[PDB]
Amino acid sequence: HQYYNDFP
Amino acid sequence: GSVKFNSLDELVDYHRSTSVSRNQQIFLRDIGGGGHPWYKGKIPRAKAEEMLSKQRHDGAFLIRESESAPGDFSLSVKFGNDVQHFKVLRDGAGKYFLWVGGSGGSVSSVPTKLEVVAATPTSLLISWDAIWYPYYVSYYRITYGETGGNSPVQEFTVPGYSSTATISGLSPGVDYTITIYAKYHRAKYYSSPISINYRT
Repeated sequence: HQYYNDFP
Repeated sequence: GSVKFNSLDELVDYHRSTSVSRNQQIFLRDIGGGGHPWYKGKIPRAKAEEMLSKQRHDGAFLIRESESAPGDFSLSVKFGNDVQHFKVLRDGAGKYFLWVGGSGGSVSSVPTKLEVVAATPTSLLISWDAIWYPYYVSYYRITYGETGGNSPVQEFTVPGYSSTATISGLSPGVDYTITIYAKYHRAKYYSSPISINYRT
């Protein structure tokens, strides 16, 4: 569920 | 912003010759028969790391349907050591892309201007310019204390969507060192600092 290009 | 594609095919084609990484030079490359080169439909994330564990070459990739976000797509990519997962962003018209915005023409994550906008003898209004992917900063840490000795420097954090801050309760006549640290999502470390001096 966590991605390298996520936002804050 | 900024570069946007009308389809997954077009996003894929662009990132064969433009890096998917903001820091490294990582290009999308086909997994090593007669099937689609890279789309794998509704397939899980553990599984995607199974299909990419066996690739030694940087840029090995598939695009799957997203687990945690149904209807969205995810892009899985090998980065030397680890398998990295990208979310495929959509804009208002439903165009596709990976990164909101862009670098500054800048090569560093250190804020570039740091300036005092206005000042009274007991307070500061300061401003700064983050040009390197500003949408990706989770927060800034602002520190300030007397230049030289002695006591604890004061600190606070302002959210990443902010470009200014207000420092208050200062003594007239004192020289302050004012410093700002950028904390990108999700770098392990704060970026290195940029500071300024000002005397109240």
